[PDB]
Amino acid sequence: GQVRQRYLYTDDAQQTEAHLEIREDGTVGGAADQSPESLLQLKALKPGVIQILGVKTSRFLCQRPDGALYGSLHFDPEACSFRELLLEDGYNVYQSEAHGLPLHLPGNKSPHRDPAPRGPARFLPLPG
Repeated sequence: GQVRQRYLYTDDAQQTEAHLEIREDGTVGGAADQSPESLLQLKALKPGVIQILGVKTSRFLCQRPDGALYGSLHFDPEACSFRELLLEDGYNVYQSEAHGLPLHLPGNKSPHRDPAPRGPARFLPLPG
């Protein structure tokens, strides 16, 4: 079970049903329904650290220092690695261990202001 295939879906989408989707252009965001690009290969690097590679785009989902998500052709553990936080409540979350940057979908910066504080999006992986 070194690597598993699962779809990333969060309860935040409850307001607007959507699943994490990776664009071929390397961009990221939600989708109307479960799209092929929503399928991410969950790979385990080191105990507590994992990697995610989209099957459709064959791009490695990595977060930039700014905290934005984007697919990349090359592998970078400093940004393509995340710490898995498993809650007894049955919720799973991902965060970058490099700088402690939280994982979140892009476009969330709709407000004019940009507060430093930011809560991570709870994700519920679904069987691939």
